[PDB]
This record gives sequence, structure tokens and C-alpha cells, in this order.
Amino acid sequence: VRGWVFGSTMNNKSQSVIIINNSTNVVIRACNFE
Amino acid sequence: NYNYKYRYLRHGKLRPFERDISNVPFSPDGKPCTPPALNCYWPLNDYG
Repeated sequence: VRGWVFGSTMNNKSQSVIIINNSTNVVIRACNFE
Repeated sequence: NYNYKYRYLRHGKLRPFERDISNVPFSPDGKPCTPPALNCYWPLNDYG
């Protein structure tokens, strides 16, 4: 288990930092929604 | 040329380098409006 969700006021209302490792190659995005 | 707007309504001050983006109409006590309801503005204005 390695997944990380951060933000405020979910479901298409504000940005969100997400941290998910992709085979020891850590993918980190900061704009996704729901 | 009114392509440049500003936000002027928020519950509370900002933190340093806090970034506010979301566009929801305002009411001073929670309670989400729907314009043209009374005392429910838009959270943006133009420069002039």
C-alpha cells in the first residue's frame, strides 16, 4: 500500500496532490480531481 | 479590456502563498446561494 491523496473539497472543486510509486519510480502529480 | 479579474470575497484571510482558485457564489454564513438570489454576488470583479 503506497497511495497518497491530498487536497480540499473533493469531486471536481479544487486541486489535489497525489503520490503513487510506479515500480520504484515515484509518480507525483498535483492537479487531479474526482 | 476586462480580461483581468480579481477575487474580493472570502471567509477569512489567506495564508502566505496560499492560492485560491474555486469559483462558488458567496453568502456570509455558509449556505450556498444561486444567483440572482439576494445578497449573493459573484466572487470576481473587473479592473477598469
